[PDB]
Amino acid sequence: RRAQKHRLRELKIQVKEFADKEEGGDVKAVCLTLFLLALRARNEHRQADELEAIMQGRGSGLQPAVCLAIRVN
DNA sequence: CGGGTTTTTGTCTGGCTTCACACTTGATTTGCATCACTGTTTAAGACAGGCCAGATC
Repeated sequence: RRAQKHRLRELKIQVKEFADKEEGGDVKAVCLTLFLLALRARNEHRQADELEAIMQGRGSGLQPAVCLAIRVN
């Protein structure tokens, strides 16, 4: 952890200054879409969409009507 | 060869943070057992008498 901190502090300062100046310090959504598109580049739409969900926040499970629909159909 | 340059760690004392967590008590959920009910014979194959029928002395 400390290892990768050292390894990447240069990119850290780079991206933080550039994103803070560009969009007004909203590094959250900037880096969000950054990693989204970067991971989609290698055709990981599965992981990209589940990460879109995890950040969006929604429906980890199902509600009883849907489970009933499944075991009936 | 043993000595020296990387990655990797310890490391600072502050203020920050999210969140587990104390301590009841009943209203829920969830796990795991029970429960009552269903199918409605043979089919090949070995051995033994027993009866009869045809052979034989």
